[PDB]
Amino acid sequence: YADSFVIRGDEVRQIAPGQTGKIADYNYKLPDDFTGCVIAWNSNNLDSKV
Amino acid sequence: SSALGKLQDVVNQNAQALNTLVKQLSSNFGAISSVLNDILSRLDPP
Amino acid sequence: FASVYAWNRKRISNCVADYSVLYNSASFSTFKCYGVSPTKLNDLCFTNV
Repeated sequence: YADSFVIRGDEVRQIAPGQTGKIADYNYKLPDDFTGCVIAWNSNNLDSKV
Repeated sequence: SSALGKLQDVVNQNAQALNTLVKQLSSNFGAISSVLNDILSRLDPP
Repeated sequence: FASVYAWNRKRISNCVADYSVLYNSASFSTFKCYGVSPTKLNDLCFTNV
């Protein structure tokens, strides 16, 4: 399965098994025996607009 | 009426072992406490 | 606030502490709990904070 979304820059540390915070609490929660991989890259020029 | 040490000895050895078994329910073995209601109250499941 | 080499020390005492207003305030850049995970603070009692 591939899940996709957009978050802040310093919220990428809550996408991991066993974390807390406004993102992992109630936006997107990863089980505690996760198996896959997590990939993330900056996208300032595409998603941020004056 | 005024010698049964073999029997006494047996009856005793068993009590000394059963007490040592229960007295081990209060050691940490390298944990924060000896109570499961204390590790299930100040720690998250992971 | 207080310097780093002479920190302060307030001894919170008998009261009704609501660590939820802290935990969810989202204004904190770092909120780590060590002896006890944060959500179970509003369900325990100690002697002195």
